[PDB]
Amino acid sequence: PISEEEKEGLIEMREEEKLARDVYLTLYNKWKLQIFKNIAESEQTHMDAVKYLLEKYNIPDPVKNDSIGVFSNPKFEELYKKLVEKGDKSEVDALKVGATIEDLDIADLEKWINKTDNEDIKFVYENLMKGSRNHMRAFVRMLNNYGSNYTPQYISKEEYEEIISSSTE
Amino acid sequence: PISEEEKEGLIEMREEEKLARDVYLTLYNKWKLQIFKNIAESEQTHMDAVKYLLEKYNIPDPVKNDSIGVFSNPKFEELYKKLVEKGDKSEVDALKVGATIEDLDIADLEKWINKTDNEDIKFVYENLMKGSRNHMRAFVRMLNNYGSNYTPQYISKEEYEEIISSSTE
Ligand SMILES: [Mg+2]
Ligand SMILES: [Mg+2]
Repeated sequence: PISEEEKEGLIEMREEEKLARDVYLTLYNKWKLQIFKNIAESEQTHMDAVKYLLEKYNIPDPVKNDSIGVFSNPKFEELYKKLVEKGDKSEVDALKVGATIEDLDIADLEKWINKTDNEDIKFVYENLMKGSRNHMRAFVRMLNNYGSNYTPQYISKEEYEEIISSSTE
Repeated sequence: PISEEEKEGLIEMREEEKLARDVYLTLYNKWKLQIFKNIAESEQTHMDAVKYLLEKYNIPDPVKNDSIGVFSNPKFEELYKKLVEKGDKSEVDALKVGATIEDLDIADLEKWINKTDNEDIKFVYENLMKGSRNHMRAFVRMLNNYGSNYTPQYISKEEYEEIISSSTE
């Protein structure tokens, strides 16, 4: 059976995946780079994966309003506002914001994975983590096309270099 | 030819119609009352009408990002945040917010109509105004179904009572 603390992590990840979908839809609509629309769709899949686990355990869904930008945990509301404002400044800053959210996602997924032995909760967290590694590689390669790069913020420098120096999984 | 001041009014109305669409899509997604989805669609039509005039005169569109909640004029950003928070409290408060935005829209359309002799700009402002009267009647009748009513904020009491005491146009 699921612990109260394990429930808290699914409730955070539910909205954390929604932060990524909503910022990437918002930055698609500003810059019309296909990467944001494609990765947004992947984040909608990740949101649906967390929702399936919330419904499995009948945990109340923190997403009471699917609209872009709406969050129950104000951590994610603050991140949405900060990151859409930064991403609005240029294509390069929007792509950096892409990488930033995946970086956060990987760091937070490692924290929650280390708090659980439930193999079903772990399959999903590991899958989401692999997705965020792939997405990070895609945002960083597109940053390189614009003559830029990315400095990790939440994961370690060692882990970031392991991700970017390896191929899409 | 269009004046600088007439251009300013189309630029404000472009986003004012977007405020109504975006708040009503946000409140649809919270409460799932069909009125919000139906009227949102009408507001998308009103946004497109203003856009046609902006493109006729090659005026830069203040909507650089169609995403819900994004605005160039921070008047509309502040109104969006205030009104989605109020509308989140109950169905009655969401329906009051419906009426509030139409009320504002009618008051602002009267201000801009009185600033112009361009008959093309006026056909559109009058049509939009008629739409907002109709929408107001619909939100107030739905408020009545919930045992509530609406107090006008921007238009006069006399004008509000003329609108609600008459039939859909
Ligand atoms: Mg994700
Ligand atoms: Mg309208």
